Amino acid sequence: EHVAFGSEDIENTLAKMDDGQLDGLAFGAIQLDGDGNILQYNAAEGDITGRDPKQVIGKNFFKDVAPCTDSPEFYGKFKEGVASGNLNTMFEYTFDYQQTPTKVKVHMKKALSGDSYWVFVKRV
Ligand SMILES: *C(=O)/C=C/c1ccc(O)cc1
Repeated sequence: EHVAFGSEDIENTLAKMDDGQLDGLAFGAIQLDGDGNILQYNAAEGDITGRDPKQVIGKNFFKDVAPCTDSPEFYGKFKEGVASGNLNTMFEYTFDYQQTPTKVKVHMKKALSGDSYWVFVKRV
């Protein structure tokens, strides 16, 4: 696919993509419901994090997959922006749960589809 991380209209462009098209992106992409359960998880993300994109669907991102993100600086921003319905935040973060610590840039943005929220990731 031909979509850049951080693009202004990213939520419109990604709405057309099934799992296979999402796997064509240059950056990691996760879709979460408002509780943090994983709805979609692409190949680029699995390459960064080590997780098997097929196995993490249905797991809770904050409680089980990514406890290092269960903090005010990541989960706190997510749950606030879900509550307001206007989630659009970008920040760097380090992933260090049972993995070599890996610093990334994270972009969380509310999707167009109902009860759906994007988490985009690239290496920094
Ligand atoms: C900290 O526990 C981060 C874990 C993590 C981040 C992103 C993923 O896609 C998977 C696990």
